[PDB]
Amino acid sequence: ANTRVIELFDEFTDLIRDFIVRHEITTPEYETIMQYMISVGEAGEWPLWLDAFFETTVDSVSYGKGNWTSSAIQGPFFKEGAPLLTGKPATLPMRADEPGDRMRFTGSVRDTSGTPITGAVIDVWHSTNDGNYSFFSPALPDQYLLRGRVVPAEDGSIEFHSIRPVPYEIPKAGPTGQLMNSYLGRHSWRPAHIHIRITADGYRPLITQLYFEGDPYLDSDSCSAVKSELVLPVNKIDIDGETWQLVDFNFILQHN
Amino acid sequence: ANTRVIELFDEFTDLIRDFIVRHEITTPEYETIMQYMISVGEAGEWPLWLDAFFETTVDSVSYGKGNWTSSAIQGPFFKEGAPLLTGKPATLPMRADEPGDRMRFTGSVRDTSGTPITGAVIDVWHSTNDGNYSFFSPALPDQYLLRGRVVPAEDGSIEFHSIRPVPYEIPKAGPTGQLMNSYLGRHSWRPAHIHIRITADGYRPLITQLYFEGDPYLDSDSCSAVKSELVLPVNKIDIDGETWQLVDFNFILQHN
Ligand SMILES: Oc1cccc(O)c1O
Ligand SMILES: [Fe+3]
Repeated sequence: ANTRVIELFDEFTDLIRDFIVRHEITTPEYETIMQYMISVGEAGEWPLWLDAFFETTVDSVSYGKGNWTSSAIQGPFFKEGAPLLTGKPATLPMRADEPGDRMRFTGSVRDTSGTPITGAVIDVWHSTNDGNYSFFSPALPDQYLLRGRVVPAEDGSIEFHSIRPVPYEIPKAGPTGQLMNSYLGRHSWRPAHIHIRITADGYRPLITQLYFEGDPYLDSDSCSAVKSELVLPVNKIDIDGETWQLVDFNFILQHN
Repeated sequence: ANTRVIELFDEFTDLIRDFIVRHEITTPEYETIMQYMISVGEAGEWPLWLDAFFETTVDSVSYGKGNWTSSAIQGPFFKEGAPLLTGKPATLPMRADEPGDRMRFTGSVRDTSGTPITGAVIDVWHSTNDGNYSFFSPALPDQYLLRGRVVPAEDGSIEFHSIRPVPYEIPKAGPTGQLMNSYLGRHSWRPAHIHIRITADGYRPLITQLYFEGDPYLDSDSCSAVKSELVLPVNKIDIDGETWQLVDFNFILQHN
């Protein structure tokens, strides 16, 4: 017996019973709830459904804002052991002719005092423009595509190269899409994002997400996960007729 | 409804977010809840789980208080198409030497006024002395045993014969069970009960349960299903091994 759970569960039972009474939750209503949950099981979407609606809140109690980088959710599609990119310019493993424009990501990783953190590993992950993540779609191999680890050079600079990401929409036919589009008459679009996770000994882990300026769904996140201080300016440099989206974010890790 | 599901969701959401924020629910925590909700769904347990925690309250929303036979929960163990029983004695289909105490039930099915209701049809099921329901158990056939339909006489009266039910315990090593035993530090034991569903045209269908005096889990039912007015007083009588437990109860339903 955990007393954390005896205390949380019992309050939580007493709340939901009251919700039921306040809102006259009927039996067929009930049977539909029960039934919808079941089908969230079957599509394997519990982690999407919950993160969709609640990661944002658990992430607000979990970390604080100040003079460093802000956390943001991790969502459902992170995968461990993604591969070290070393290279002439390091480039997310990706497909022959992987759809989209070329994107150069530059930046640095440092502590709340300015010092650069040579001992860090940035994991990145993002979804094809087709709108799937590797390891989690039947439209993509269980391989590491668009996922990789980067390491600050000894002066703290980071830079990698990938496609530039575009607005993702949660499968409109899954339980989560269906609630979102139909039952809620809304939408299931997220704005484009690069997911980052940075770790370093001596520092507190960072899980966050970089967004893009003027993004269609900037204010519309069907996951409600956006924070302005993370909406990024894009710049457009040509080299041999070839249009790099340039982006640049400077990470601060907190100590301990 | 597009509009009903909206009012509730958005209210359910807010509630749930406030829970998370108030108790500062951590990320490991959140992920533990995520897994438990997965587990429950990979066992076949939403119906048992949800029924155990809230069907009582869902049921209170849908009947009233008052004179109407005092409702109870269907459980997750109903089964359509139990056989009409006639035989003069009128017993529930059971195996030879079907274990345990033989039991006799008397009573009636009247309306608000007290006028016998003839179109009533009444189903009764329960579980073995060993604690199994027909059809949901490898240790019994997928065939009607201790499940049946009985029709009232012209004057009110009703009789069916079975064996006496005894306390049932919810699987000790599945998620519900674990929650009830390992994380909550309690038990998964429901009090001896006999299920009932009564029906008539021009009347609001009825569902409920009868428990017995001295039943240990009366006052700590795991699914909080027990209403004092549905505890049956037991009259121990011995027609010399076998030994009859005789009970009686007076059903009433509401009109239209
Ligand atoms: O990073 C994400 C978080 C939540 C839902 C998603 O579809 C996603 O890509
Ligand atoms: Fe994402």
